Amino acid sequence: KHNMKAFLDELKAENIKKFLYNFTQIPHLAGTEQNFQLAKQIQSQWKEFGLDSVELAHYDVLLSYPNKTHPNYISIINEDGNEIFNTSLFEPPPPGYENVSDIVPPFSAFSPQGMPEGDLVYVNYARTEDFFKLERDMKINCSGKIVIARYGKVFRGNKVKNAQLAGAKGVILYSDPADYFAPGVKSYPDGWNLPGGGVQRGNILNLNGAGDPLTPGYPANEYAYRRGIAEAVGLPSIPVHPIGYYDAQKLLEKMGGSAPPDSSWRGSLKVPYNVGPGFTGNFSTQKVKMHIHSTNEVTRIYNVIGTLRGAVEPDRYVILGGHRDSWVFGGIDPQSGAAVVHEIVRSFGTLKKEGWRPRRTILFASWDAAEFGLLGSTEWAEENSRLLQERGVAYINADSSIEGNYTLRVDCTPLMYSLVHNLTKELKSPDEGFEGKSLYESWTKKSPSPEFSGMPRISKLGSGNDFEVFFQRLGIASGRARYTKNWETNKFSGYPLYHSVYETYELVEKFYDPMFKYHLTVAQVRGGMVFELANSIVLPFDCRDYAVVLRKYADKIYSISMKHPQEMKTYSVSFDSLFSAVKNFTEIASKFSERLQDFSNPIVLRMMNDQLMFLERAFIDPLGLPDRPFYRHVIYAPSSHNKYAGESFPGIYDALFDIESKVDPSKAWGEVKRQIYVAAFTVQAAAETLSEVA
Amino acid sequence: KHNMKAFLDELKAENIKKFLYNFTQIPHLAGTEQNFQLAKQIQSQWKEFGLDSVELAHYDVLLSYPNKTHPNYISIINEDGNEIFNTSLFEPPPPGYENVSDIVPPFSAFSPQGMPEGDLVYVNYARTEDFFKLERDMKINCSGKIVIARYGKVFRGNKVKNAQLAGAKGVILYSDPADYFAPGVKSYPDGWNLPGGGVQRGNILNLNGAGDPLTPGYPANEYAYRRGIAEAVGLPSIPVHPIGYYDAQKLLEKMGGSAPPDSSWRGSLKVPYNVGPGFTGNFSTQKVKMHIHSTNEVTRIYNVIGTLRGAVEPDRYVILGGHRDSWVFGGIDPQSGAAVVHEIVRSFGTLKKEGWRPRRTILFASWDAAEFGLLGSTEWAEENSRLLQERGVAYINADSSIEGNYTLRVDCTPLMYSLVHNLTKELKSPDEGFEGKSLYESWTKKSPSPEFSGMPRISKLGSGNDFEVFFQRLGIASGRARYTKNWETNKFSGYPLYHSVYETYELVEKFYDPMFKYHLTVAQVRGGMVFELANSIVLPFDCRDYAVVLRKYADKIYSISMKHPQEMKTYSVSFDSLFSAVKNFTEIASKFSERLQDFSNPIVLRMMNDQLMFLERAFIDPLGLPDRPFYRHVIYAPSSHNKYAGESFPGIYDALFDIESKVDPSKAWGEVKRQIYVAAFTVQAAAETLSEVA
Ligand SMILES: *[C@@H]1O[C@H](CO)[C@@H](O[C@@H]2O[C@H](CO)[C@@H](O[C@@H]3O[C@H](CO)[C@@H](O)[C@H](O[C@H]4O[C@H](CO)[C@@H](O)[C@H](O)[C@@H]4O)[C@@H]3O)[C@H](O)[C@H]2NC(C)=O)[C@H](O)[C@H]1NC(C)=O
Ligand SMILES: *[C@@H]1O[C@H](CO)[C@@H](O[C@@H]2O[C@H](CO)[C@@H](O[C@@H]3O[C@H](CO)[C@@H](O)[C@H](O[C@H]4O[C@H](CO)[C@@H](O)[C@H](O)[C@@H]4O)[C@@H]3O)[C@H](O)[C@H]2NC(C)=O)[C@H](O)[C@H]1NC(C)=O
Ligand SMILES: *[C@@H]1O[C@H](CO)[C@@H](O[C@@H]2O[C@H](CO)[C@@H](O)[C@H](O)[C@H]2NC(C)=O)[C@H](O)[C@H]1NC(C)=O
Ligand SMILES: *[C@@H]1O[C@H](CO)[C@@H](O[C@@H]2O[C@H](CO)[C@@H](O)[C@H](O)[C@H]2NC(C)=O)[C@H](O)[C@H]1NC(C)=O
Ligand SMILES: *[C@@H]1O[C@H](CO)[C@@H](O[C@@H]2O[C@H](CO)[C@@H](O)[C@H](O)[C@H]2NC(C)=O)[C@H](O)[C@H]1NC(C)=O
Ligand SMILES: *[C@@H]1O[C@H](CO)[C@@H](O[C@@H]2O[C@H](CO)[C@@H](O)[C@H](O)[C@H]2NC(C)=O)[C@H](O)[C@H]1NC(C)=O
Ligand SMILES: *[C@@H]1O[C@H](CO)[C@@H](O[C@@H]2O[C@H](CO)[C@@H](O)[C@H](O)[C@H]2NC(C)=O)[C@H](O)[C@H]1NC(C)=O
Ligand SMILES: *[C@@H]1O[C@H](CO)[C@@H](O[C@@H]2O[C@H](CO)[C@@H](O)[C@H](O)[C@H]2NC(C)=O)[C@H](O)[C@H]1NC(C)=O
Ligand SMILES: *[C@@H]1O[C@H](CO)[C@@H](O)[C@H](O)[C@H]1NC(C)=O
Ligand SMILES: *[C@@H]1O[C@H](CO)[C@@H](O)[C@H](O)[C@H]1NC(C)=O
Ligand SMILES: *[C@@H]1O[C@H](CO)[C@@H](O)[C@H](O)[C@H]1NC(C)=O
Ligand SMILES: *[C@@H]1O[C@H](CO)[C@@H](O)[C@H](O)[C@H]1NC(C)=O
Ligand SMILES: *[C@@H]1O[C@H](CO)[C@@H](O)[C@H](O)[C@H]1NC(C)=O
Ligand SMILES: *[C@@H]1O[C@H](CO)[C@@H](O)[C@H](O)[C@H]1NC(C)=O
Ligand SMILES: [Ca+2]
Ligand SMILES: [Ca+2]
Ligand SMILES: [Cl-]
Ligand SMILES: [Cl-]
Ligand SMILES: [Zn+2]
Ligand SMILES: [Zn+2]
Ligand SMILES: [Zn+2]
Ligand SMILES: [Zn+2]
Repeated sequence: KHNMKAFLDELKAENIKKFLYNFTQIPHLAGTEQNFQLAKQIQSQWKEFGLDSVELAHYDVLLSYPNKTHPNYISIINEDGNEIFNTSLFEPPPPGYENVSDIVPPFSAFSPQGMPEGDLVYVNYARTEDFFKLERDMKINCSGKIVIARYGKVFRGNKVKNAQLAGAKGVILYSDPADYFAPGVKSYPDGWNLPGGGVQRGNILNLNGAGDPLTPGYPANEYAYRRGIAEAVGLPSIPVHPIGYYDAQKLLEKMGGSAPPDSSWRGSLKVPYNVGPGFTGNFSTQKVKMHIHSTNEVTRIYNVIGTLRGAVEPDRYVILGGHRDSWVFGGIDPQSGAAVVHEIVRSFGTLKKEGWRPRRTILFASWDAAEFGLLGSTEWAEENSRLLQERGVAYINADSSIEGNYTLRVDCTPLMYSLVHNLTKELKSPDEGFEGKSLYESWTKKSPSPEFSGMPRISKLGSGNDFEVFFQRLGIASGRARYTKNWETNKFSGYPLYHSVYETYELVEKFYDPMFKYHLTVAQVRGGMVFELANSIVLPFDCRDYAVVLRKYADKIYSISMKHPQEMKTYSVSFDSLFSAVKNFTEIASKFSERLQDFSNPIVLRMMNDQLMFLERAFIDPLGLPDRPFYRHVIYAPSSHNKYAGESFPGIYDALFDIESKVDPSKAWGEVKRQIYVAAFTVQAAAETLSEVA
Repeated sequence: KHNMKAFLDELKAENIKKFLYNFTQIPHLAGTEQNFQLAKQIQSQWKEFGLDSVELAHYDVLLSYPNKTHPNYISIINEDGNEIFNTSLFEPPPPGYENVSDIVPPFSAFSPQGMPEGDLVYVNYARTEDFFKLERDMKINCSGKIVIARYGKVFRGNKVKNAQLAGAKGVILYSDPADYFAPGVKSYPDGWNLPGGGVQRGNILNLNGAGDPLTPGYPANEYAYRRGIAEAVGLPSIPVHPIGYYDAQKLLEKMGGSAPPDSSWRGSLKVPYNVGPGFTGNFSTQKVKMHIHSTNEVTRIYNVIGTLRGAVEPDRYVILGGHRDSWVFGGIDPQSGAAVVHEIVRSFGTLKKEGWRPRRTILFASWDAAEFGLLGSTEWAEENSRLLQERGVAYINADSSIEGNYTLRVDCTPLMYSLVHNLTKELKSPDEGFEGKSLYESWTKKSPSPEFSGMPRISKLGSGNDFEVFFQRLGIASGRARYTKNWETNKFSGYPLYHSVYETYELVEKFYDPMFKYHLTVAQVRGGMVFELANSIVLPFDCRDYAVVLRKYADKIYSISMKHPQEMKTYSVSFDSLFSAVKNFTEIASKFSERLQDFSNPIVLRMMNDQLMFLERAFIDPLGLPDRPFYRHVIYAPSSHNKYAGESFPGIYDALFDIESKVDPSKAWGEVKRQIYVAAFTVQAAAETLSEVA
């Protein structure tokens, strides 16, 4: 038979290993010739594997690169203006590379140019609450200071936005061993820890879903009209540069002014972690000076788009997508995902060559420029938004398949919870100690649900990856899965060698997944999801699972508001409409489920499949969230404080955030009430899409 | 058989006459008890006629009413402050009414309160070009003046916006006999002309599609959060009041200052039509003083919504809608349309009682508060936007069935051109001299297409009626048809007794349509359209007709730009992308049509029916047009200078309008190029929805 088992058994760990090696021998930086060549290779292989068509979709978007003849670096500068200490111009290459060319040196993509000098202030993780503590509790003023922040906890672009609004004139990001050196394991090449010369690259934009900074709303095609740089979306206004912890030690060791307010501000280096401003007495006249010369430039990028046409519903699309561009070799990010996608295409293509076709169309995508702000997926979605909105069933993401070797991680819409639970019950656990047990069993034991006994944890989708445009802009049911670590407090910090030159094929083969069994497990989960979505007669979504979580989020947002009972009294702030809506959604979703179970009629079926497909769509508000027009889902948006994290009822959440500090409480609470109304209405409207149609 | 002929033959002129009489005995002003009672009556009758369900959908929206104990009026005031002339407090009621209560006196709905006094300036029709002529050519300044304008040519809200931006402190609107008294016919009650005491009511908002001024984007339901009055959408900032031509004569007769610039500024009254400012020498110290005391108030309105469930595709909606509220008796506006809808429901219900059901669901609507800014249709569409966007096939409007007795008038999307031509070829002409000939034949002879021999004229949809939210906001194929006059230059001015107390059942039965044959003809056209849309196996849309008009509009907008060849050279303004897109649309639409003709497969059919249904949808831009977020169709929007008129390529049109006057030509031409890009992209994207799906 040609069934899911046939598809799944065809997948091989050894093939994933071979493709990973193949994709990680040279850098594949977005906008470079090396990455165009890999695009053309993937296009050629996907054709050979059997897909019906495979095309390149290209766009010309704003990218950012260091100046090769004018290196970025940071100095401590004495009173005479002599640079007495300079940060590194590059990371020491790992063994056997040392002669690889075109390794981009560490930089913060999209930093403007500048040479600011000033006194340092240390701002911990540069989170919203870190700046609150500095400004409000310690009365330290960052205006005209250079801030130095440790990576971790939140997306780096949020750090830079927060530094900017505090009045900083520059930001230095660094990797502290507290967050990037796991106790008892050795530095690369002899283990998976970050060495002191290692540095994490990454962009520092605040695009809020816009895609290419110059063309928000529309694809960056050949005739595109572009904003001027001063009106571009999301660009930082102050210079920014990342360094490793050997260099950070030299900048922090001399710091004076106030002590750290408490131990949550202290990293692992042998320094006081004083907040500053400036250095201790003997060095008080020394300053820090940044030298940033990177340039932004419009550059062509290439997505590879493969189609496997559906036999019965060719106008319904199930999309498996992940990016191809990397900062350097991309041994984990993204090639551990891209290799998994390659093997999934190969397995589907094997079935196709034997005469099989899935019920619905499957689209496979190799996105470009994800590292520069999800630009490739976003421009493509902007180009095809009408097709996706009326035909998009689901999007499964496929960035890195591993970030640890402990257990499964799934983040997805509630509509896919039942699909995930069911599929994982049918897959074998790859974990030591769980041989002959299901993946569901190992996952649930290692990552228990906080809410339910005998269930695994599944997180909300945030952002920082290519499902953002499909889920938060277009309202297409989306999910992602990978193997992960057991380091709760580091969830959003990245694995130690994240976006460093040390992220190589050897890292994976030696330390993370020698037998490629975790990669295989993830290929089974992602591929199994795609298979069921593209083949099940009734779409494998359960609207009742959304009803359950909506009630959880409504309790949560009500609890936040109830921290302010006097104001809720004064301004008559009622959550009654939102709970009413959630109750109705629960009642209607229950009845719809009964009909779906109780209904030979392909019209009723497809009518019902359309109701299932358009349910995620119904949570979209065409007016968007306040000042973030591309985050249109009313239930989920990326946290305004941390792009990686999802926030539920974001419009109400942001209206309540720090409300006790607002100067006009009447206005602020009026906006809370407005967002309650919008949320209650959207939940009720979504519920009504599940009612009988006439 | 139960076919279109059965449906059409069941329609009777005599029934339309009886319903019209029934709907026009008392006023049915929005928000009044009389109009709620008629809603409940229609709900009851539609149930009796056979519909599956009939419900009231109610909303609480901002309405506007005179103060009953503090009448609105205008004075000429002498130097002492004595009011030596007062305009009327009411229109002389027509014969047999004179004891009807609750006739709302003439007023401009949504006028703010005020008692401004000043000198008059006469501004012709208060069009954009009239103000250009005054300010630019005659150097007359309206700042702090009261402007007096004649009704006609453009929507009254555009007049008031234009007066406001000219700095007027008040606006007086009046009906000139030149525009509202046809030569050789008598005044009401002895003919269909406007008497000197008659006055045209109407709202003066500039909502640009927003619906209820207090809740843009969301339905005005029970828990709605409302803007404060100062942030409401579309409200005028200066007092406004309408008068008849006996009163206008008294205000204009004393006018001094400059002569009219030319004869296009002269109406038919026996006055000089001097522009002012102020009165001639002897009266120079007299002023004009307005007294406006109307109030805005949130008031419940009721839509009646009837459903006839589809037998095969119940989740596809074909909507026939028209409003029920009137300014006074509504003998033409809207009851001549509402009576036609009532008889259509009765005829469909007759077929249903004999066991028939249409293929798709038909929804019938009796909208409320249309006179106060299309509020009932818009709030309902805001509430149901997700259902309409994913299921809406078409909307056929049904306001007044007559505005003359000369020939047919149709305004619709290009997708319905072929449907209209075909249906009209099968219907009998009601016209004298065309007995035994088709409606197509009489219509084409009396209203020839400007472009094509042997074809009738069909206009673009503008606005000023309840299809606005469905077409320009949601992108649902829409159309309208009625019998019309032969008075080209008056097309947007209204028939003489428009929105006056004289618009009665007697007006229609005696002067417009004694035999109710034109009403019957219109019931056949509107009902026949609904029938074909709800019953044809393949939706009766022809995408090739859109290709033809797109090329016409692209030539037109290019010709406008080419008035500025030096600037197109300087700023490299190319229309090449737009023509390319139109060429591609033409090519793809031709191939799609071949497949639609060449394709027993209900999936392919419905796939193809979805491509047809979503084609109008594809012209929607979710970001809207500049500063008009609710006008989202990129091909058509209501003219920024006249809400009644449709404009094609509106975003490019407005970017080019008066561009020679802009202070920064680089910026202005940059915005023209931006709008070219948006248009080319949207046309290409729409074309791509007709490509093979995979
Ligand atoms: C969840 O679904 C339920 C339906 O099962 C839905 O119930 C609806 O609630 C609204 C608002 O509560 C009801 O609205 C009432 O409608 C009646 C006419 O049917 C009106 O007379 C009422 O207005 C009077 O009372 C108001 C409240 O005191 C006054 O403010 C007002 O001035 C009037 O005096 C009121 O409009 C509606 O009838 C029911 N519909 C039903 C039962 O079918 C509920 O709204 C859904 N939740 C959400 C968030 O949508
Ligand atoms: C109407 O449909 C046609 C398809 O039938 C579609 O044609 C496409 O036009 C674009 C833009 O003209 C072509 O884009 C080119 O793509 C090639 C690779 O395929 C690139 O190498 C080209 O870039 C070079 O040349 C440019 C122009 O001089 C330079 O600006 C650039 O820097 C590069 O040097 C260019 O991107 C595209 O290939 C075709 N696609 C086809 C033929 O299938 C057309 O765009 C449609 N119209 C609209 C308005 O969409
Ligand atoms: C990655 O694998 C690809 C595909 O096998 C290799 O590309 C092929 O290489 C051979 C030898 O040069 C050529 O003859 C083929 O035409 C190439 N096929 C393509 C591009 O489709 C490539 O060599 C491998 N790269 C590495 C670093 O191992
Ligand atoms: C840090 O780098 C700077 C820049 O290369 C060094 O300063 C330069 O040194 C050369 C040779 O002495 C001078 O001629 C340049 O004019 C200096 N450029 C400057 C100050 O911008 C500096 O010596 C380096 N510092 C250390 C500790 O190595
Ligand atoms: C996950 O599997 C469960 C158990 O098989 C599925 O639930 C069953 O579905 C069938 C078909 O509708 C029903 O007859 C059973 O009563 C259901 N059992 C339950 C709810 O306990 C469930 O549908 C699957 N989820 C998917 C496919 O998304
Ligand atoms: C318009 O027609 C309606 C429906 O025939 C009339 O309302 C009915 O009137 C009779 C007499 O009062 C009642 O017994 C019915 O219950 C009413 N039916 C309804 C409201 O559904 C109404 O009288 C007519 N109005 C005018 C002015 O002729
Ligand atoms: C126009 O109407 C105004 C208001 O009714 C009239 O002026 C009023 O006349 C009465 C009786 O003489 C006075 O007591 C009021 O105080 C006046 N009110 C004002 C000036 O606001 C005026 O007489 C009317 N003019 C004409 C020509 O009939
Ligand atoms: C209007 O009627 C014309 C003439 O009948 C229809 O065009 C014909 O459609 C049939 C079925 O596709 C074709 O076989 C003929 O070749 C067409 N004749 C032509 C184009 O001259 C047309 O489809 C009708 N329009 C509708 C129903 O919207
Ligand atoms: C790189 O270095 C210097 C900076 O002035 C100069 O040679 C060249 O313009 C730079 N390249 C850029 C800005 O892309
Ligand atoms: C922070 O410092 C700068 C000093 O130039 C000043 O302009 C700003 O107002 C200060 N803010 C506070 C709250 O002290
Ligand atoms: C893999 O798992 C083992 C066993 O828990 C652990 O000691 C090792 O550090 C893990 N490797 C990585 C990279 O997490
Ligand atoms: C109507 O007339 C007067 C205006 O002051 C007053 O009796 C009453 O408040 C008014 N009604 C309103 C404003 O609705
Ligand atoms: C129009 O008149 C007013 C007089 O108060 C003045 O403020 C305004 O600037 C004038 N504009 C022109 C163009 O004369
Ligand atoms: C109806 O038609 C006749 C004949 O052309 C015309 O004289 C009459 O004025 C028309 N009535 C109306 C109200 O247009
Ligand atoms: Ca873009
Ligand atoms: Ca509203
Ligand atoms: Cl992922
Ligand atoms: Cl109409
Ligand atoms: Zn990645
Ligand atoms: Zn990355
Ligand atoms: Zn009307
Ligand atoms: Zn009207």
